[PDB]
Amino acid sequence: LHALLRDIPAPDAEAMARTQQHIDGLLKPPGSLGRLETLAVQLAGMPGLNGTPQVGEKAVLVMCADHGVWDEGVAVSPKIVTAIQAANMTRGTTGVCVLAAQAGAKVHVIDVGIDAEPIPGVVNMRVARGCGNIAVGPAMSRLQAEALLLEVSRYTCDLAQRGVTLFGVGELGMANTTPAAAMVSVFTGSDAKEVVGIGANLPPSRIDNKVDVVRRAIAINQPNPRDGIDVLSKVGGFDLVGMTGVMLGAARCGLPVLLDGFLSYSAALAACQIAPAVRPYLIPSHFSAEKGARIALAHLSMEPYLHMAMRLGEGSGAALAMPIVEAACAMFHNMGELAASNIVLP
Amino acid sequence: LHALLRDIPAPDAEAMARTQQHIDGLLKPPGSLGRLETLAVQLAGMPGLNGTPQVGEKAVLVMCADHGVWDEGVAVSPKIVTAIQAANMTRGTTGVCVLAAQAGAKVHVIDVGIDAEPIPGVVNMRVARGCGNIAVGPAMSRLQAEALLLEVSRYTCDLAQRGVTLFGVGELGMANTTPAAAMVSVFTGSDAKEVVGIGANLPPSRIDNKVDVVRRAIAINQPNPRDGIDVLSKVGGFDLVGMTGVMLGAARCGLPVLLDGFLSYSAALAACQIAPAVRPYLIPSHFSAEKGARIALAHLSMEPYLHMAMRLGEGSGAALAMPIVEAACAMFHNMGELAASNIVLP
Ligand SMILES: COc1ccc2c(c1)ncn2[C@H]1O[C@H](COP(=O)(O)O)[C@@H](O)[C@H]1O
Ligand SMILES: COc1ccc2c(c1)ncn2[C@H]1O[C@H](COP(=O)(O)O)[C@@H](O)[C@H]1O
Ligand SMILES: O=C(O)c1cccnc1
Ligand SMILES: O=C(O)c1cccnc1
Repeated sequence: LHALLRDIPAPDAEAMARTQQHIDGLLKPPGSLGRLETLAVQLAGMPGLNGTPQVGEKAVLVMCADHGVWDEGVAVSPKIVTAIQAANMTRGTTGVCVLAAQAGAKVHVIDVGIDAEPIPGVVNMRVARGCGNIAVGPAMSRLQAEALLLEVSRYTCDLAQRGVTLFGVGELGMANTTPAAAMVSVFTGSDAKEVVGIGANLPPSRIDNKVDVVRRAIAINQPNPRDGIDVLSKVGGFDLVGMTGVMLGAARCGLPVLLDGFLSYSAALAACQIAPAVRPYLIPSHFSAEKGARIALAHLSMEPYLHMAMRLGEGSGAALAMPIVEAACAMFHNMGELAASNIVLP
Repeated sequence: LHALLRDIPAPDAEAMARTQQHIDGLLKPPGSLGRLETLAVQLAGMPGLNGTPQVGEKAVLVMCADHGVWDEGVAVSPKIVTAIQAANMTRGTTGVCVLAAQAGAKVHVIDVGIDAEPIPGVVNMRVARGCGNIAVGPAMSRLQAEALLLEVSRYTCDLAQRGVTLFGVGELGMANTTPAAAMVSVFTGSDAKEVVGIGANLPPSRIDNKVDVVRRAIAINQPNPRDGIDVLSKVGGFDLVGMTGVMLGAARCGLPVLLDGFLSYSAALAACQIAPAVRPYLIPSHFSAEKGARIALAHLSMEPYLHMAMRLGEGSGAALAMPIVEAACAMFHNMGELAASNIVLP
């Protein structure tokens, strides 16, 4: 794991310089395609990409797990919805499923700790039947966190071996916006009230209780912000851990990962705390409608491309941004050149 | 034309109510897909869509023309770039071309007034060899504006007959950001300094001159803000007029039109002034990096989906947003339902 972390490659400045020059010579005013140009350059620097912006196969990894903190009354969706919805993922009827199909991406459903019987068709990496209730203690042990990180990381890099060049991260876990808020509060130093949202339609009245729970979780566990694994283990969840592991695996593999929404921002904060080398592999998708989104993104120094007021999770935003990634590649490879037209612009 | 305008259909509230109900029953927390849901409902209300969000064939119409105001030193691209780039459109090497191909859309290049010889392969609707220099007089006659509006409108609705269900608008015309700024200033009541941008890389020094030109154009022509045709004719351009005509045609046809960037916002302001019934058919794409973008969008009451810092034009932003439109349809038609899973959420 420290091995793993040690071996995350730095970006290829050489490939990036060549990319920049090629982009500048395209049939358009220099810098006119804005963030699409920046994106292309970013991809060119990713070692698993072979020195050029390119997209081969695409995968969305959905980490599913239950949370003990559900018992605190912080979520209106019945607990069983996790198990149910996870099954639906196998049937292609969920939001991520439909959006991934539209993007030509494959959905990988991974059970990291659903509190139910194993679901056929779902990848089994179950830590336990739900994590500990963070309001009264830690979500899991450090050991458990590290092992999961490891296992997911490897799974992720292994897909790379099969042609996958672009990942998307997602989750499923009733009550997950609670640990997500806890982590954000911890990593950013923001007060709970500022980062606690309505999640999956929590009634406005019920908010106060969710804020109290987050505060308790923190007071009780005393997670150390300078140790991402400490935070994840104490106030995170299996699903959050799993998402962080996808990020570590893709980066080790020198490949890009598309973030999703709020849950994903929290995992990204952890990943970056754990290994700053991860940052350059991260690509934002959309701007989550969760209250704590702005704060989270500011800390990651990220500005999403899509403003859709989305708050579903599952990796739905990630899937939706995949075409953008492909667009940057198309621009790069298929546009004509100024010189070839005898066009000269300042 | 008044006929044309009179006949723009209102949206189908009946279809929209049915759509809303169907969306609410999908396998997700109600309203969780945010703007994608709103979008779906919008499309369902469009009469040419047959009561449901659907996308058949896609087309991007690119209106090309030259401007006399170029002689005022408001643009650094050589005049000839219009003719050149227009030719390139036929070769599929431009930015819109590449992005449209990615979206599975067809590009229609229309010459409404390029100051050069006719280009083979380009649709010929040429008013004149470039429009009048708005700094010293009007761009064209009212008659000319109205005829073009008419001709483009019809062309647009005719494509509908061929399977096109989604349009995108674009342009090409060195110096076009100048009349675009003039129109915006006029329609929004904003001072020129506030809406004049760098266009296609105008050096910061040269800005002052562009502002002066815009002011002169206005002072001299005295365009009436309450008459969109008056404004277009006086301080617009053939390309701007052509874009407005696509909007009027799609709306008459009861079909959706995707806006592009800055040039397109100016045309949209005119179209809406001319016929408010047009509004509901308009769909924003991205948030142009042109200085006057925010002001323009505020007046249209529109919030774009894509924040890409793009400033190319050509209909590139429009093409880039097409997948989003298709996503809304996919969501609508392919997601499973709560009831079918025995799931009940507040
Ligand atoms: C079909 O029913 C559902 C319900 C919720 C769902 C979902 C489907 N898919 C994602 N979520 C989202 O809601 C949960 C987070 O919000 P909270 O913290 O309020 O529980 C997670 O499951 C997240 O994936
Ligand atoms: C290959 O060279 C070019 C140059 C400009 C181009 C372009 C390609 N495609 C769009 N534009 C954009 O730049 C022009 C508006 O900016 P300004 O008002 O400063 O001239 C229009 O042609 C617009 O389409
Ligand atoms: O932003 C998200 O991904 C999100 C917000 C609320 C509930 N589930 C997911
Ligand atoms: O926003 C646009 O569409 C734009 C901005 C500058 C130059 N051309 C087009």
